Amino acid sequence: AGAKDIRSKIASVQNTQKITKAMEMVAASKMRKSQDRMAASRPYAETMRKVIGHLAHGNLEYKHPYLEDRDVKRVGYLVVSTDRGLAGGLNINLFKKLLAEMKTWTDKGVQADLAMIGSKGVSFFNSVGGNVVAQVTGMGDNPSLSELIGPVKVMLQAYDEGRLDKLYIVSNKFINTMSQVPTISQLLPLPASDDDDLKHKSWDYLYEPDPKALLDTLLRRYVESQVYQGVVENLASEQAARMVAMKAATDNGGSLIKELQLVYNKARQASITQELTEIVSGAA
Amino acid sequence: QTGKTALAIDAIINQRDSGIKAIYVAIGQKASTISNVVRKLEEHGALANTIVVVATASESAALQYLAPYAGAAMGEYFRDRGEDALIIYDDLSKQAVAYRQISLLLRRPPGREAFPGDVFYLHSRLLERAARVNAEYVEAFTKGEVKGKTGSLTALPIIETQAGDVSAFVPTNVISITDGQIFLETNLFNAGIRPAVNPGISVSRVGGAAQTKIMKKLSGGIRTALAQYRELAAFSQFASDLDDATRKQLDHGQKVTELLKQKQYAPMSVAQQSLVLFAAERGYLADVELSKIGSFEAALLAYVDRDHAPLMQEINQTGGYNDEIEGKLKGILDSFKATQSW
Amino acid sequence: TNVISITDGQIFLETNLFNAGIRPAVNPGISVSRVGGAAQTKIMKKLSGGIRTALAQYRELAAFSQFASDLDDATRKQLDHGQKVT
Amino acid sequence: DPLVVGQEHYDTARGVQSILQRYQELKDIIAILGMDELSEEDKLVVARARKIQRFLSQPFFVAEVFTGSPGKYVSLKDTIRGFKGIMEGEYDHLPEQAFYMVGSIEEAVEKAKKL
Amino acid sequence: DPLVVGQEHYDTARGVQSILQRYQELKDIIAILGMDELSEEDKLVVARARKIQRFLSQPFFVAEVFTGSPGKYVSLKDTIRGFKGIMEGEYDHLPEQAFYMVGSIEEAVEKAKKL
Amino acid sequence: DLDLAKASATDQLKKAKAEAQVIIEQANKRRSQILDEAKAEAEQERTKIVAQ
Amino acid sequence: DLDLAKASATDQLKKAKAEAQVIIEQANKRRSQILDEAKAEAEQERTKIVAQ
Ligand SMILES: Nc1ncnc2c1ncn2[C@@H]1O[C@H](COP(=O)(O)OP(=O)(O)OP(=O)(O)O)[C@@H](O)[C@H]1O
Ligand SMILES: [Mg+2]
Repeated sequence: AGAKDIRSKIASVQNTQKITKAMEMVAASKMRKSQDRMAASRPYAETMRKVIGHLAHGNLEYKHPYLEDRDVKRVGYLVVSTDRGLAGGLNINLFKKLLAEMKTWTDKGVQADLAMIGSKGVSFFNSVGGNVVAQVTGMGDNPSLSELIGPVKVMLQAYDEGRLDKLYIVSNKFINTMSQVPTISQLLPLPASDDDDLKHKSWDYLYEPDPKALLDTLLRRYVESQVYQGVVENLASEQAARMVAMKAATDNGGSLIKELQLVYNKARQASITQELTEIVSGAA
Repeated sequence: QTGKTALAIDAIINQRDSGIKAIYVAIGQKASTISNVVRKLEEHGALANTIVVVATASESAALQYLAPYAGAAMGEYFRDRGEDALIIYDDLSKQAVAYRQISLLLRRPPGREAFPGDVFYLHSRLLERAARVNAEYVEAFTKGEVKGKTGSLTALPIIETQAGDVSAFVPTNVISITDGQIFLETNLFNAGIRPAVNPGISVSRVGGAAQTKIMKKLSGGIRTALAQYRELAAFSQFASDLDDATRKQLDHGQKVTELLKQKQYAPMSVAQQSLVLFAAERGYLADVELSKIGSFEAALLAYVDRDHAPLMQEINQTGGYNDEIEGKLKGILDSFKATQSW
Repeated sequence: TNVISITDGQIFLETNLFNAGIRPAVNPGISVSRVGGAAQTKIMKKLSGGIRTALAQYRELAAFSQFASDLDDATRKQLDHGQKVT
Repeated sequence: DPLVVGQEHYDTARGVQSILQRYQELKDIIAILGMDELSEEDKLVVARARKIQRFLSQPFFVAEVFTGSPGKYVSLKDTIRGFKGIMEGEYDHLPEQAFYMVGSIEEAVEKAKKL
Repeated sequence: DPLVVGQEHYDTARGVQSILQRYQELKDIIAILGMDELSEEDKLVVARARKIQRFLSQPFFVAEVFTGSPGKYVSLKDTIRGFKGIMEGEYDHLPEQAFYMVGSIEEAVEKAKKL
Repeated sequence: DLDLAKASATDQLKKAKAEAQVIIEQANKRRSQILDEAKAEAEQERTKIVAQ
Repeated sequence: DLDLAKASATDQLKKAKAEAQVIIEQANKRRSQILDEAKAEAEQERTKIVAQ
């Protein structure tokens, strides 16, 4: 009813466009805040990687399950995902890349299972029916490491006891503001390339109580730090993907309003033209 | 092409044994369509109960304009005797178009949308002839030949809207006059909801006083629940979490929507309708997967007709409802859903 | 349309404002006086320019009021000012 | 207006209008974006508005033939007290369907217990 | 009508009509939000409906002076078999372009080999 | 347990065997109902067509 | 022993249920044949009578 409702419909789209125009700026600010948090986490992990390098590849060379090579009979992943919608295809892209590798090990007859961060991943993989052993959800902004100790400890327990022989983290990477990429990278066993030194392990550390407890706890903390950092970097990628999705929603809404207006002006003009034909015809 | 005529000729076909006489008035249709309709009424037992009044598209505008009034005069013969008649006026809007032709050719001043102003008086004097008369009026008309019987004429006019636009002059007049409307619409019909009855904008102004008590008891809950399901389904459409009242509502309403679909020329008796509605109101559908709901209904009608026909006779004859009726229907649903297969 | 063309200015009263509780219901930014500050006393002329610009800033920020928790404080101040003038 | 109705009634009616007005704008966001995009205060208004919308319903004992249910009469005094109670917290915990065609607020709790 | 056409034809036509109707219902969502916001079943309706819209296309013998590519005559047995196969999802591994302007469903799979 | 496992094994066998027969027998009741109905109404149709 | 017995029950029930459906399909095939042949015999009586 162009005289009546097309008029309101335009108002509803105009209001919707004004809102999404604002959400693009919210997302672009949260992306900045997450980007600072992302950078702070890198120096703790990079320091800890230096310590395990010094003890692992030091002149006396130690042995540990999380560090040593093992052949594969079961493979494990843990996966990060959003608790909120919008953000384009970000989750689905990562999930289909995960299914591609999960199918690759399945073709090798290698059993797989998943640990899960975020309720989108919970829902998709229950819909697939892939084995999910652990879950955490509802972090929002400001996620905390304390939550994530749960998920890693049961994956750690699985890996050490043989139930798992490889473990990977599945997450998106914040290349920059404009581009983000879904990636999978290994946690257990420790994949990192060897390194070499003289001063380190020549001016060797006094150990307390002993160098074995300090290798065990240190590895436990390192892989924990690796998945905290992946969680933060995926969160930065969520805000970036939402910022872009709100740009499209704002331009799409602006494209619809103008087509609804050309349609309305036709109805506005036609009804004037009809009713004057009636008034003049009725003045017989 | 939404099933307007199909509904009205099925309402004729079903009167074949109800004792209600039928009239079908065809205004402005093509004559081979009236051949096809009569050929379907004769393929059932319905034509021997029915009068067919025709003014095809070739016939003069005076003949089309009068055709509804001629049909009503035939229905009034039964109404004034103490017998029931059902009259269908197919395309009252074609009667208005013929009346506009007559009025402009007579140079009467055109009013809105070029119809004459009296066009409301055309339809309203037609439709107020459909009435139930008290026994005293029958006795006076029959001069004491018939005593104690109340006669009735029931009218089912049909209007075509151009684009769902109810604001046109002829639709707004006829919507003002009648005791309710059934809206059939294209979006439901294309979705496969046939009959495509929109529960929200359709209403009966007589309501429950027209029903048998069993249908009255079961059906009152259905229509307003189903309307709110459509609001709920809109509000829900992107929300990931449903509270279980909402999640239950978002399922029950889909299963009721699926239950009300029905094939053409396949009318169901009161007991058959009541049994299937009882299965939905008392929750027995809830676990059955939705595409099976169609087969569930077919198997339930088949099961009950072989094994429990004395109750079907009881309900069809009485329309009654009691605790033993609720108990026997509960026992039938409990027994069917255990023993049989969809 | 004729009277809009003839007159010197418009006070638009709106029902949404009247429902929401802005009972004088005057809608700024669509209401106008083509005479303006010539009509107005020196004190009112001096002070009223603040109101005019504050409500302009308020309208654009009102779209962010749903999620105004994560904003620049300058903006948070402006928003909490547009509301209190309103 | 307060010079007839008194301020008690006037404040209650203007309150109900302001809430239903706000909710009509919020309802436009929800239908496309979903309800999670609201502030938790706008979510709360969407809740208490959607209740008030149902609490204004009332079955009439001239409509039992349509409804099948017993009609209700309310005093003005009881009407005011009920709307204040939805505008404040007292019934934040009842479902929406617990209001629909109820009668007094004092029996909306009972339909919630039945629901 | 099932009596004259028989059931397999009638069911195929009503299936095509139901999928294409549901695609109209989704297009206003897709137009603003884009497709990523759809459910994974809603994405499958779209992915089928778009194939169906292409397979409805056909090269006409009188149109060769415009299209150049040679005209096709398609049997009723091949048409109901093709659409029934698409709606059963047998062909959900082919691209949309495979269906455009092909006479029969076999011709779509040969077009798909060369994309 | 060495006895509850025996008891449940016969308990399932008994119930499952009876229901499988009941299902298939009432499939024969449905078949003969369908055949009886068709075999009857074929003449109910013809006796209408000759009266026509 | 208990686990195997419960799985054997579910096989037996499901197999009987499926066999009931093909039993019913064949009764529908008979019904649709019997009624179509009734119509096709009846028309060849009516045309014969009216031609007489
Ligand atoms: N309940 C139903 N189920 C399936 N198909 C139906 C049903 N009712 C009607 N149809 C089909 O809908 C089509 C149109 O029905 P009908 O001719 O009654 O519509 P109409 O609105 O009268 O059309 P017109 O406007 O041309 O008079 C027919 O093909 C008919 O077979
Ligand atoms: Mg028709």
